[PDB]
Amino acid sequence: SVITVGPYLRLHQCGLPKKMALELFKPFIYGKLELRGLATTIKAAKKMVEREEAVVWDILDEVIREHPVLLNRAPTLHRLGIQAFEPVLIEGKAIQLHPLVCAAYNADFDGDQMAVHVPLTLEAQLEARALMMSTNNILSPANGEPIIVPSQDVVLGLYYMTRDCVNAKGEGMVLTGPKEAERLYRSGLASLHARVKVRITEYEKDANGELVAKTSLKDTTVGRAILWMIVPKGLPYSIVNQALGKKAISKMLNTCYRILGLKPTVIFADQIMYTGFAYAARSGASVGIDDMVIPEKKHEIISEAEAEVAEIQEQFQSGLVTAGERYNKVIDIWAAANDRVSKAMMDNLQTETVINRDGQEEKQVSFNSIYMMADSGARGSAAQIRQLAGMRGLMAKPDGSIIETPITANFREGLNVLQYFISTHGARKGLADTALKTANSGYLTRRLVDVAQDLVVTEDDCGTHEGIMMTPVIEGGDVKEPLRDRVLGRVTAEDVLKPGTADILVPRNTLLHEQWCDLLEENSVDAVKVRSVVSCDTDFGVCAHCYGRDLARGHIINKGEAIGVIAAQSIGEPGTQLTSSIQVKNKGSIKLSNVKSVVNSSGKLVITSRNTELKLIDEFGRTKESYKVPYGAVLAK
Amino acid sequence: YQGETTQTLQDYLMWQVELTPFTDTDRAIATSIVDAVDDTGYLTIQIEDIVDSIGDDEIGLEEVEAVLKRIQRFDPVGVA
Amino acid sequence: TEFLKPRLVDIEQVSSTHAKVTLEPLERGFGHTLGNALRRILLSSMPGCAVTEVEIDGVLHEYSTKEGVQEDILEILLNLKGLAVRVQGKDEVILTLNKSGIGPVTAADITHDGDVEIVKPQHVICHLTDENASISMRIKVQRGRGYVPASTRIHSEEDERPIGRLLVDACYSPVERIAYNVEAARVEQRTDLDKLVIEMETNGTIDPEEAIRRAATILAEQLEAFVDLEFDPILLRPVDDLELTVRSANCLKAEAIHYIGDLVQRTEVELLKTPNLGKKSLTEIKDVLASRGLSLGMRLENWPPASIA
Amino acid sequence: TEFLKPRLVDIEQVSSTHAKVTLEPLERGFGHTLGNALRRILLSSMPGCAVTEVEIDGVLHEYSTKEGVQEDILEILLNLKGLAVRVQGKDEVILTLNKSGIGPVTAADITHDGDVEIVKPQHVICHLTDENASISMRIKVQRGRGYVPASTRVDACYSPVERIAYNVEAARVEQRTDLDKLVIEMETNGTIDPEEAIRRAATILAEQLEAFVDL
Amino acid sequence: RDVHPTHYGRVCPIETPEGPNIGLINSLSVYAQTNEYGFLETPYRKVTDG
Amino acid sequence: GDVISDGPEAPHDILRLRGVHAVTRYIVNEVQDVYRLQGVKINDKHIEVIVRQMLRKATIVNAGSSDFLEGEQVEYSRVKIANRELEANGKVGATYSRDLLGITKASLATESFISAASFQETTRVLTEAAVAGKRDELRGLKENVIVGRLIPAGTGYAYHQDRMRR
Amino acid sequence: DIVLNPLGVPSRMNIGQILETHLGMAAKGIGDKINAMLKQQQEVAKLREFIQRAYDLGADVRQKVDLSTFSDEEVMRLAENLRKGMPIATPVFDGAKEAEIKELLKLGDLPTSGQIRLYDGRTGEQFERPVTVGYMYMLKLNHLVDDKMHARSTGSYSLVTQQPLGGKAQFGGQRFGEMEVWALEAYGAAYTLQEMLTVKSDDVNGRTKMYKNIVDGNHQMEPGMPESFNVLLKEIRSLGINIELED
Amino acid sequence: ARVTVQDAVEKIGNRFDLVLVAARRARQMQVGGKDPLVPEENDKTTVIALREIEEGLINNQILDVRERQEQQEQEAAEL
Amino acid sequence: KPLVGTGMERAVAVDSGVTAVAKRGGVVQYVDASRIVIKVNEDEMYPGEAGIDIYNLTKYTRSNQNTCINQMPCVSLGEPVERGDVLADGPSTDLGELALGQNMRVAFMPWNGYNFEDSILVSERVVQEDRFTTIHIQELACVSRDTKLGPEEITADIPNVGEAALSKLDESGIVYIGAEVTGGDILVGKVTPKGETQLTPEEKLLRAIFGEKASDVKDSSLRVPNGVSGTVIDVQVFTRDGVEKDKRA
Ligand SMILES: [Mg+2]
Ligand SMILES: [Zn+2]
Repeated sequence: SVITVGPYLRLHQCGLPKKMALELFKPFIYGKLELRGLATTIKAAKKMVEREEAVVWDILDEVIREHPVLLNRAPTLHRLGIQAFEPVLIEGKAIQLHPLVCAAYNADFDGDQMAVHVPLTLEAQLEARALMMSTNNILSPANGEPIIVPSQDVVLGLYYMTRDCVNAKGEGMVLTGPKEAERLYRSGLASLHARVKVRITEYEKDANGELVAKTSLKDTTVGRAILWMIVPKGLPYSIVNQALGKKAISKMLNTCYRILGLKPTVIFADQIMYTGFAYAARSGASVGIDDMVIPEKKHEIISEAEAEVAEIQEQFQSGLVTAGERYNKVIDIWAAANDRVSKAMMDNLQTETVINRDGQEEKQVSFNSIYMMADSGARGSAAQIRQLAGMRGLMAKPDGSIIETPITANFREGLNVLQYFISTHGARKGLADTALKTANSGYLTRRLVDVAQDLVVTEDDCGTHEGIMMTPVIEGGDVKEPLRDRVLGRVTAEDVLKPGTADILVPRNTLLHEQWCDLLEENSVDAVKVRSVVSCDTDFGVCAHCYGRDLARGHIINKGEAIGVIAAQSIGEPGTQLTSSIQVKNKGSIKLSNVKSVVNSSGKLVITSRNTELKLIDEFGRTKESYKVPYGAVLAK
Repeated sequence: YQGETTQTLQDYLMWQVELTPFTDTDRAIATSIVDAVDDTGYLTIQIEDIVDSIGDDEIGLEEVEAVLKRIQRFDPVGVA
Repeated sequence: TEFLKPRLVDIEQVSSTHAKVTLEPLERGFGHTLGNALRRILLSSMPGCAVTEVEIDGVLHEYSTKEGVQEDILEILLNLKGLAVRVQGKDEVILTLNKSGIGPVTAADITHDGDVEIVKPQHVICHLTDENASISMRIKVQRGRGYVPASTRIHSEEDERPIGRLLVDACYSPVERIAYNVEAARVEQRTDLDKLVIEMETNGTIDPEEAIRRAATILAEQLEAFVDLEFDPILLRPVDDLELTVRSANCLKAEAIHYIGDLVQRTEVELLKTPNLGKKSLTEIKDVLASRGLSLGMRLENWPPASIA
Repeated sequence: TEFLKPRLVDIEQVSSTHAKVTLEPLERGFGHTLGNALRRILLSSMPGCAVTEVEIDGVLHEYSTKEGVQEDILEILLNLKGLAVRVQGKDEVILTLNKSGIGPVTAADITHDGDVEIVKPQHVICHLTDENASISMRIKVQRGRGYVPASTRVDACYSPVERIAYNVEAARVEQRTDLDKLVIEMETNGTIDPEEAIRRAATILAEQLEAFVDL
Repeated sequence: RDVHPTHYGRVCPIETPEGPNIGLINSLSVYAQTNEYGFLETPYRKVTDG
Repeated sequence: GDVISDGPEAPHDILRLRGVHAVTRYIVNEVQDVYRLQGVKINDKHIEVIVRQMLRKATIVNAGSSDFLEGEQVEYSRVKIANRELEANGKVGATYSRDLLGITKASLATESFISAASFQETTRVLTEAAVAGKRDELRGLKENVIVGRLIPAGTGYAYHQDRMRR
Repeated sequence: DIVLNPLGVPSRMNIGQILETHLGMAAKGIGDKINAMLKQQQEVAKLREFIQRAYDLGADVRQKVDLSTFSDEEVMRLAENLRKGMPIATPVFDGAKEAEIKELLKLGDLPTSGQIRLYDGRTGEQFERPVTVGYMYMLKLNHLVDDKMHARSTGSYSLVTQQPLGGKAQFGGQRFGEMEVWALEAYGAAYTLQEMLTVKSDDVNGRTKMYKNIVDGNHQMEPGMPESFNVLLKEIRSLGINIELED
Repeated sequence: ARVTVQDAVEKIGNRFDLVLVAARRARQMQVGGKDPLVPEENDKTTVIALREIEEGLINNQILDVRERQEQQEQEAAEL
Repeated sequence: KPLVGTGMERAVAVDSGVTAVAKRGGVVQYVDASRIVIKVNEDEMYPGEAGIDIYNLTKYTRSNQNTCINQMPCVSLGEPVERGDVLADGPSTDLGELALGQNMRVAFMPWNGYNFEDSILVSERVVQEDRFTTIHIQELACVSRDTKLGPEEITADIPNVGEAALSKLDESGIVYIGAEVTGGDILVGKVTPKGETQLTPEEKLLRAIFGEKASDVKDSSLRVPNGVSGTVIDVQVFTRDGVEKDKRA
């Protein structure tokens, strides 16, 4: 049946139709009826459930209460594509899904349908609530990051909650605690987003397995002081002071889970959903046609960039330039205009707020709606805001040859008959390609699960000393992915060393969690030999002390879990999204790694060997910026 | 590529004997009755003739009446 | 100090449909607190009456068309859903409509009954296109509260034996909207007290005073409760009722069998083990017990009676 | 025309000053109106008492340095507001703070007045530093009426209510489909428990209707 | 499946089914007309000089 | 290994001429160069298991157990040389060479003849298996999924670890 | 009438639904005034002038305004049809524009922003910031839930391979695919998949022997072997191939 | 209800053997050989077993000795 | 009609037969919810036979989508009309303008999360006013007879059912026009023979006390499909030439 919103549901429950549930559980309802003596034999029992006598709906309420069910979408990619919830009888023909797990199924509410299943045998009833439940998978098997992270309407709420205008009611005042903060907001006196200073209590468990208290006067806003009551216990107050983007709301949940355990992150995430929808409504957020402002300087930019193509065209008429360099000149001088207008509207929709407090004036980030929608990470991106205000871009022909006559207009101004027809190509080829990547993605994950499958954790510890050497990629200017992300969730193959040796910070095979990892962050160590699934000693499958930890849970992987299926699934799920002179930006100490050289006349450096890696070492000691230097260079250092 | 689907006639009556406890020994007696049920719904065998089919001396001819009535009482009422 | 009180002030009538009311003496911020409750309860709970069962002369179902009217039978039914009516002593009344000849059928053509208030005499039910045609119908009016669709009333059943009865939707809503505003009230007195001005919209079947009265009445009742703070297994009859042979009935009483309630869940071997029974008596109890429903088995819980207690 | 009267089956209180109460059944649309109305009558006007003003010993002002309590005069001006003080038939009182030493100044260290009752002996007004740390002052708590801020004339928080929330949930009465389950969650400052505060707060709403409804 | 510049004024560039067949259907134009032989016609206005 | 010309590098040359710990870094780092530039977060471990499966078949360079050139499971030979060091022959152990196969080429290696009727052409598998007189013992998942018994992966592992002796 | 999400528009990049609403607020507004002006039953002349102004609006084209025919008895019906709303034609690329929409909003009474103040009916307070309101055209497709939603406990099965039937549509039940089996393989769920492809559907005896359990209250299974595998054996056995079951 | 079963895996490892223990125990209840070691909340025999898993008074190690002791009780039935 | 259209709605609704066009014009004679009769003027009318314009509007008929197609007359009465104009309005056509649906008041705001993604929040006023409601028509047909054991008769007697089923079936055995029909009801009674079952002493007793049709015969009936409901509106019968029907036909 069709799926609708569950905003009133707890993370562990979902809605189900009454008349559908009467049929689904019918064999249970029979026995439960004749067990209470409501019906003599089976024939009278079904004769009652056919009449839908009012006594049987309560019997159903009994057998459906703690008995879990199974939902699922039409496409299934990652293992989280099927999640079991607890049934809640709802009057209607439509099924209701929880919004937090909605990001898992990739379920839009635009008319998709969901399948329900009943775990009949007792062992299945247990496996549905144990490993198939919601709370038990909060972390995608693809990456240990939260899969429950609020999507759009809710993060619009927390974003509107944490903000500060330069001036508002309750400015520069002190309150005793959060209860007086919300007590101040619900009275129509204090402003939601306003500059305040309130006293709160931020606990920290940084002692050994024991929560320690603390208190202070923290600089914050009314909205952030209200948002703190949601944060459980030992989390610090430094997490709730910020604009609260859809990103910064993630690390909050991840930290909560890896600190307080599973339950506080569950009830906590749910509470975040409730308050976020709450104040997301009370915010009165909307979008107008005037909420998208066009730069006043656009027409002049259009006339200038269109005035350069007249020069290049006249040069093509005068014989100076040629078609090869003029076709490439007009496209560049036209694209620079799109960049200019992008920066113009990004300036005029961002910091343009001109607002007065006490004395003359001050400027801040704008309260414009659509801007906040893009800034909070709720829905829409700065690319789309660019197309919706300034010139949307340039379009090509069926082959993909970019036309020298870009799209000057936008969606705010009426498009002409040419621009729509020229955009039809890009639209149609986009739809066709993105429609093809579905069959490509399934065709991929199918092969990948075909080759892996039977690979399953078999032995706990195979006792091997072999493992890969993990290092950050350090691409170009700065590292693309750091050591922490390629390390966390795994187990070392050998003890590494501090600056002083003979001291063992990591003793041979040990899981690296937030403790050992941040401990390595205390030191400068950039490399460790991790145990890898490819280096595993044991035969016929992998080992938990090799495969590492990462799963829906932050604990080390258990024995007898099939890794290949979930790995291939994790690769196949994100298949739809698929389509000079060197210097250093930051200061450091230039260090040449594994090079032979020689001094030229009268003296300077010239490279002899082939492989040359120029590594930047700043005053910290981290090996930082790497530029591969060719053969026979001239080094001024 | 399908010309086929399921149907239930006396199979419906057999749904009775599996769920309703006859224990083991009487269920076989009830299964011997449903075969004798005509399309019209009445037994072709004599009540002593099904007694011959079971080939047991523990039926007593009284026990067969005990089970024959109980399968009569499942809908359709009056059957067999 | 505890001195603040509301009381009613002038009622401004504008039209027959809608009107305005005002409340002079409200305390600090209390005009908004009690106002939204007045809008809510005034909209939701608004006792009234509307059309329920419409019978027509020759019309079997609502999807046909009666010769002599330009509106489809369904459209006439929906036109009856907007008829304003006010009764007094009857909870339901059966009206009667008769008319002939060309021209629209006004809401005045009904037969006047003991309580008939038609506040819309010119209301359009449907036009008559033919010189000789007459729609002889019976419009039914009942009293209710809230919104009661015609589909949800089929659970009561009792059927409807008439094949021509068209169940329409129950409006039961004298109020199509209510809007309030609180402005600074100058009554001197003193610095500030506040006032409420309600523009409440009515179809015309309800007086503003009675409405805005009963709403606050229901509020007060909920506040009253606020201030201070079937199971029958089918057959239990005596085991003696089943009339078991002669001697076999005593054997069950020897173990003190209470009715059939414990006799059902007794296993075939459990009865075998009872002293002085025999397999033949077991075939007898199986026969007589199995004559009526069930047989030895299944299971249940508790009992209303105790053992001779 | 008959109406649904609610039956409250549960009062579950958290610790002492906190209470979570459930209510049902309600007519459709009747949960949010009772919860909202009662919420506003509880929040914006609750009879009570709080701290209108306090004299200063070392200085005359609200901004200056102490010296025996490291917190400023504004930081201590907070803890004063969070001091729950109930009074007998006496309509006004000015208490004085008599204590000194290296140990802090609690709500027990104050003077014991006859008709004044402090519900928190454990309350902390401020923490006293070394040697004498001479600290004495006078604090006047006027009648709580609604909420009167400081800009209207020490912030006095009168209404005992520290929180007001009504979370409506689904409710079922047999064949009835949709009902409102009205759950009120409220915690006070200790002057009065949430139960009776909800009682009188509702009773004000009842008295606002005294001129209109006929029984 | 893709769109051709000749579709202008004849084959609707926008309205087409979405699914296994994209651009294999498309649609007609408001003013479009069937050509004499097999082709499509588009209405145009004759501009002689200015 | 070195730059003898520009352009990409075939994973076969990186596996043989360089090593396993090299080719794995090349594969996972390249595919992560794709997914990561798109904003996709895939932990390296998954790609490491998919790479691990591509290394199964290995061609021997030596003798003392089986023929010289046999491409065979690295586990099949590893158990034989690990069993051939102590006892047996004093040391006859044949050094192998771990080879490099594609995804569809590696998935072609399946002991199960029933699971061989699924993701590959059924006619060919039934013909070759039938004429070869092969015997499928079930074991691995797909066959046990088709045959309607517990899966030797998840909770059902507790069934197959205890049943192996029985 | 309908509350919709703001965040849908800036993502989907459909801004027409933002204009069709705004102009709607104008197009309805005029009507809301016309009705009111007819609700006061004025003389034929005042409504005549106001309707003249309504079809004039911004300078140019191409209006061809009223008063051509009789403006009393002939144009009176043009009022009754306008008291609901004011039908307006917005040609594809020839349609309205910003200052046109605002200029028509000035006519009855409306702000340029196309946004007003709203009050929550559950509270009575005010929503901070404005709210974009208007009259948008909604379309009801035929996907209706009543035709879609389905439930199957025990239906008729297939003959050749004993299996549930042809769809969500009667009488069958949802097809639990190979990808769903992969999702179950990922999780450690074993009896779940076992009952899925054995006792739930495929097995001939296991379904009934299970049904006699579910009603009894003992949740267990006697799985046996799927029947369609027993079919595959005979289908291979129809060739020159022999396939047996050993051990 | 049972929201998060984390307390269970937090005691017994492997997280799958948890299903076998709570399932076997839930069998001991649903088909009655025994009684709940923890009060019933009206929850089903599925949840009571997990409640026993959390409290640590039911696991794979205890049920063995329970079963064996009842075996020796049946050998002690001579009377 | 759409508040914001393109102006092409008239060019759509008229260009298809969903509307009611005019062969000619002049004052309408008889306007009803069923038929429309026009008096043709002289300049358009042909000399012979004179004549008037007779129009019969299709009322509540099926469609390929199981929808309802129906015509609503838009002319008041006694009114001049011009040739090439719409006399009536079919489904989804408002006075010549194409109306695919309805419009209403919309507001873009987060509501506490019932508007998430494309989910839509609708006021109770909408479902109360009965605007988005639709009318579905389904065609359930029954034909058999002609068995090697003799023909099958349609109802007129249907043994094995009591009084209630036969109550809502007409004396002919067809269902009455209009009804409350749901679940397993009997739309048309359908019988079928088996024949010359040896009577034996027993069947004479069977044929004596009940005797029914005489009911020697099975029950072939078409019944309402379970989980489906509606109201019977129109019934068609096609009787193969050479075989009469009692009344209904
Ligand atoms: Mg979608
Ligand atoms: Zn290993």
